[PDB]
Amino acid sequence: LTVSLIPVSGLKAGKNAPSAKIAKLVVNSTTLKEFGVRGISNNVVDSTGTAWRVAGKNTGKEIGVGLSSDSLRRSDSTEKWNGVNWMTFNSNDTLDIVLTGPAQNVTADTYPITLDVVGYQ
Amino acid sequence: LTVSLIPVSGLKAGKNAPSAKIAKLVVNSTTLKEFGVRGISNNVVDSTGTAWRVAGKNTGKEIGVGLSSDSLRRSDSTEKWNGVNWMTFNSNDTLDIVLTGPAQNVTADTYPITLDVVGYQ
Amino acid sequence: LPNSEQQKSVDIVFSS
Amino acid sequence: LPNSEQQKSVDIVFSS
Repeated sequence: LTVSLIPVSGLKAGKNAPSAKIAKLVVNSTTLKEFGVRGISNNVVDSTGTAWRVAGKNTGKEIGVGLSSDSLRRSDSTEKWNGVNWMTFNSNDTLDIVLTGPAQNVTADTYPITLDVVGYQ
Repeated sequence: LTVSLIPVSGLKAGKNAPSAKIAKLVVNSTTLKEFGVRGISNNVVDSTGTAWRVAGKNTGKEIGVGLSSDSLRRSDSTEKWNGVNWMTFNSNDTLDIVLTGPAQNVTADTYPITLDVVGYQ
Repeated sequence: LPNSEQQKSVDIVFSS
Repeated sequence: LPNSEQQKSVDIVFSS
């Protein structure tokens, strides 16, 4: 697998739209047909690791991030690996990372976003 | 790093003791002086991944597991890797995994326990 | 396929 | 040192 995580440009502090895009996740593979993806943080807010909280570097304030509603609906399956839920998607595909839930008022800051991606056959 | 995770023998269903040992974690390295360790599950219950919930295979019932109080006190530091908290310990060392918190009444079952261990210098 | 696993990270910036 | 990372798993058994 080859993965890219690309930030969305033009993001502004203040009230953002519901499900405002913030990053794109690209996953490609010449061998594997599918991939699982989970968010990585100290505060994962749902059972599949597809919604989680990220803290700002300079302010320490939290935003809610996760896979978009539309991205979630493209899932092939949910698997269980060592007990942990992993939603799977077709390789050679892009997914949207968004601000989750209702409109968020976002403080101006840098916010690190980390994901685990795994190949599946 | 070479890691072993070894279950404790003789575990019985019903009321167990507070901080009852259930596994031993062994970490060895000829090159690295330290390691970080986090529990892996769909329900991590503290900010350092040192307490989490595991579900039984046949019943689906949850127990609380985590590093023992004594193991936690041997930590060298807490680091931040991509925003995530990782408690670190000396390599060439054992840690105890226990039933966390107050006495738990445990249903008879098999319970998978999964950890991420990483090397640090 | 655990040997094809990877952690990937980026900084997201909200400007004033 | 992310290339020295590993996931390790075991089954714990509580008997009747």
